[PDB]
Amino acid sequence: AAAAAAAAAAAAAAAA
Amino acid sequence: AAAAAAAAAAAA
Amino acid sequence: ELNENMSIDTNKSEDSYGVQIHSLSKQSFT
Amino acid sequence: MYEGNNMRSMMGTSYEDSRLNKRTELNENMSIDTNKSEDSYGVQIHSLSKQSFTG
Amino acid sequence: MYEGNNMRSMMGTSYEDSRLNKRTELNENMSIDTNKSEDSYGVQIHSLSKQSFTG
Amino acid sequence: MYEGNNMRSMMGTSYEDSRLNKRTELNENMSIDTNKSEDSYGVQIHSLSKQSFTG
Amino acid sequence: ILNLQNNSAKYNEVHRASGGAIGQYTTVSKLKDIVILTTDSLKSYLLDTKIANTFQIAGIDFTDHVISFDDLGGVFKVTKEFKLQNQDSIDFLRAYGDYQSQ
Amino acid sequence: ANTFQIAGIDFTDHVISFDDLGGVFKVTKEFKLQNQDSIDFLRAYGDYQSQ
Repeated sequence: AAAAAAAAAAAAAAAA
Repeated sequence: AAAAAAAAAAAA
Repeated sequence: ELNENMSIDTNKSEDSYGVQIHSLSKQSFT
Repeated sequence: MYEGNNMRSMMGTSYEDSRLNKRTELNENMSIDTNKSEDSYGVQIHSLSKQSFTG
Repeated sequence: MYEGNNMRSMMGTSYEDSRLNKRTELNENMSIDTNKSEDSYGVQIHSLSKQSFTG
Repeated sequence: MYEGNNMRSMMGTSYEDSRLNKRTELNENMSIDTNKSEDSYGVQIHSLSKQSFTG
Repeated sequence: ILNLQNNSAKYNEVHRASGGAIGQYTTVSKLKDIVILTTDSLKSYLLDTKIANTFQIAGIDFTDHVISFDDLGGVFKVTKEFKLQNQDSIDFLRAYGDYQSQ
Repeated sequence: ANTFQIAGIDFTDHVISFDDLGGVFKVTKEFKLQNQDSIDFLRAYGDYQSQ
């Protein structure tokens, strides 16, 4: 019984 | 005994 | 009997995300 | 089991084993950091350094 | 290696460094702040500095 | 007599002698302590041993 | 993938063994042991279409088990046993280090 | 933009570009200069030494 995460609103911004 | 990302990277 | 677990410890593809390499473990023999 | 002499230049000290010196291995790391399209994301250019390439 | 007197007026002093100056520039920046459509998630259109080029 | 150098790998310090190990001797005794027919006279059997002889 | 982790005898090739020509043999696998082999083109097709268009990806991304190559043929095999006759063939072979061939 | 998992797969840091990839010209056939307006057009760009 384990749940994987849900990226329901994750619009990933990164820097570099 | 459940595990995620069943790979295990090995280096040298 | 079942000892080693199918459909819970096996029949899984819900477990892999990471952007990597080397699941290649040639295990030892009997 | 049989001792005999165990004293010969080659086929003594050569028939049983010798020193493995090179390994022919992946120190030039490939499939991990090479074969890798998994870079960053963001503001960009000029991550391009070149060396003197005498070696 | 031979000395004599290496200093004469010109071409006796030209074969050394001869006044390194005025490097061809990226001092004003290109491909980083220029060629950059990577601007932030803005809030309004506030202002743009009108520059009066005078010389 | 002549002093010289006396040195080379072979034909110097190898021309007059070498290291000696073994002169192909009788250690296994033929006609001293074996080549025997001089055995005992009495009750009898089983002076017959067997080694592994795997080496 | 996950055809492999079912109890099946269809996925081996034990019929090419010596004493096992006819009859079956079931086996499975454990996901610590499956790797795929492919060329790099559809590896890249996985690395843009199936992983970046897919909104929820957090358990599915099986690219960890992928090795690829440029081409999957650069080698050569011989059918008919034969003999060397031509001098440029010797030159071309020792162009790659094969000195001993005559 | 229109994809959803660009945390690692963005190669855009190694992309240099240009507006157009040609304003440049290569000589063939090894000609000479003959006409006045040709070198006059060359004078418009700093090329003085050719006649």
